[PDB]
Amino acid sequence: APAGLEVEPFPIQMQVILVGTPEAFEGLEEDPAFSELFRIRAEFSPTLP
Amino acid sequence: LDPAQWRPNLLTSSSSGTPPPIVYEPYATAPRLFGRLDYLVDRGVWSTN
Repeated sequence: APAGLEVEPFPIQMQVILVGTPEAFEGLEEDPAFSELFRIRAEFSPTLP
Repeated sequence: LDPAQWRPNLLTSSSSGTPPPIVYEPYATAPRLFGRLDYLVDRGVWSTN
């Protein structure tokens, strides 16, 4: 497009809940921003008693 | 002589002194650092000013 629309960004009220295998987050946890932005880590135990 | 190519462009007004104009640009791509250059299209003729 020749002339675009300067869309002013909007406030965020959502909560993000990433879901992935431990090694998927192992490639994301090495980023220091990921630690500060996602504080709650929900562990699914691979086995139940 | 079109009065569109020969008018000053209002970039930013003075911040009335204190506080100093502080701009934080976390996403520092060239369009957001140096600004954009849009084009108006009239009868399919790409023009810029």
